[PDB]
Amino acid sequence: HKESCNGLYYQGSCYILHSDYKSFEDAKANCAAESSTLPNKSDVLTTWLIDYVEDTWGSDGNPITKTTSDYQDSDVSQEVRKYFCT
Amino acid sequence: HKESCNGLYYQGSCYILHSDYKSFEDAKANCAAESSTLPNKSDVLTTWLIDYVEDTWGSDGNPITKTTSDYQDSDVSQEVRKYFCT
Amino acid sequence: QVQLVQSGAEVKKPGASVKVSCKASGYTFTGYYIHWVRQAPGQGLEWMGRINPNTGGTNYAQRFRGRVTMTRDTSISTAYMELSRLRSDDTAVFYCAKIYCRGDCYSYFDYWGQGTLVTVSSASTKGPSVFPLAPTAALGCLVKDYFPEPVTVSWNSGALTSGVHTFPAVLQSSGLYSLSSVVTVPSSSLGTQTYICNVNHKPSNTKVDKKVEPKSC
Amino acid sequence: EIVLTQSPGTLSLSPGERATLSCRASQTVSSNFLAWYQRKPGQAPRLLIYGASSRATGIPDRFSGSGSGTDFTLTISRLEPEDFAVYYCLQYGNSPPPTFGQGTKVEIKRTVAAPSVFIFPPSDEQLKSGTASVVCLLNNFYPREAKVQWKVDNALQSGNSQESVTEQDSKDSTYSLSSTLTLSKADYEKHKVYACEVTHQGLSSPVTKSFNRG
Repeated sequence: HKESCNGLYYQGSCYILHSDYKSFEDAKANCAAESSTLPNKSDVLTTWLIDYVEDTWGSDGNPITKTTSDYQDSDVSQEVRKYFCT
Repeated sequence: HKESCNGLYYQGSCYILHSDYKSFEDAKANCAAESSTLPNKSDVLTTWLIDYVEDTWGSDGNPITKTTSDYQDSDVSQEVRKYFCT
Repeated sequence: QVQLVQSGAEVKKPGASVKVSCKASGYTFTGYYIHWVRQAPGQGLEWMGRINPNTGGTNYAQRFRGRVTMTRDTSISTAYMELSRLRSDDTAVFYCAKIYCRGDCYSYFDYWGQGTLVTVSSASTKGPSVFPLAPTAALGCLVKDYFPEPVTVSWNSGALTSGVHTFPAVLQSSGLYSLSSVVTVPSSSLGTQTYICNVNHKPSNTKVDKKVEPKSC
Repeated sequence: EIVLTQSPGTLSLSPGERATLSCRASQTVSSNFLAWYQRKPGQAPRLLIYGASSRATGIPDRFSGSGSGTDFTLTISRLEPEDFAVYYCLQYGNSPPPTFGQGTKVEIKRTVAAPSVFIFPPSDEQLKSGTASVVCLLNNFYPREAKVQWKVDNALQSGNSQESVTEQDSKDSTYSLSSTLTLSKADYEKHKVYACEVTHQGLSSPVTKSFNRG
């Protein structure tokens, strides 16, 4: 069930990247239309997958970054990012 | 050798991403130091991997991009990119 | 008779410099200007410039002044049109012409020579992937993701010429060419005949013999 | 800098019928220095007319030229089978630059022919590579004007198709067209029915050729 994953395979979860840039809610809807979800930041913070999900949308609306958020993130809604669906 | 592949698995070859930006010669040296090579652009041109290998180094020296370069009349080729080793 | 020739079909990557030659015969080389006309696939005939085989002087049109250089020699009796720093849209055919008037002048083009197709693309030489189009009933072969032109597609080692349609190549966003070769045959022949497409890509030296069998299931 | 605009887009007349070609100049061509060239497909341009009235040596009598000022005409009395090619008009009076026309293709006139419509699902050999290409073929039709639209679950597809057309066939003087629908395999497995709709003069009603993923 791993070669059937045309993306990033981790433990049984397949992450498909979408090169097109969408907003957070749009990305949420896009993943939902494929029966998937935005990657959880916790599940990838300490893995090798982080280098692929950098500056990509997370489930919490805030993007996925190496360091924890720099404590002054005001508005994430008005911007587009790439995303993965899993 | 697929769950031991911490990267992109295609055709039997594992592509390891290096998020740090090196020149072409440096990326070649790192891939050689990992007993790997820079990805062949042809083996991934018509696959699903382009979305990961966008703007990354190829084995021929030219980077891997979806559309063909129109002008490239700059002749310093002094650029830093991400790269994969396989 | 008058003749003008050049080794054309020169696929070149952009940034490089293509040097088209033009050997002329049948008249006095030093008596007439040699003119160059380019035909882009989308655009029309566009005059580029002229050169005197007597003096070496060059007269270029705008959009080609300083990026194009014409030279010549009287010994080999040849005129050379050179384009440097090629770009994507310069893909065009470059004809050579001897003009009717003599000297510093302009007239109608007395004689023409064979064209010179120059494809300018960063895409590298790549063999095509051939996929069946299984089945009056029609069936075909899709050759995809190859470079450069041309691929020659025959059916059954050239044994089937009635009803064959080898469409002109199309350029995809990836820079790789695609082509579809189809053919219509009677339904009676579905069972007793195997259908072979022989696709040959000379620049990649790729020979594929693909069988388009009738659909199973 | 004169622009040489050729008014006929596609001259469509049967063999032997009178071919009339209009060539208009933006400014006056001095001394009526107009030339006519015929380029057969894959060949070099041939000299046919100079002085807007004088025939080149060895050129068939049926080729004629006339006009003055900013209006020049090319006339072919008996349209020979070889006379079906592209024709350009060139100016050399106000030179440099000697400017050319955009050219007109002279096609052949036959009766209306309906296109034989076929649809090809992508093969399993392609269904391994990560991409699906569905092909729609229109065979032996005339005129060339034909609308090919793709429906995936009856939804109109935009910007995912590429079309290719042949030149006139040597035998039945018809045209043949393909539309290639190229999507990622995920899209091909995201939907079920694939329909090709053809709109042509020879069809009283558009024909839809379809299949299901099975």
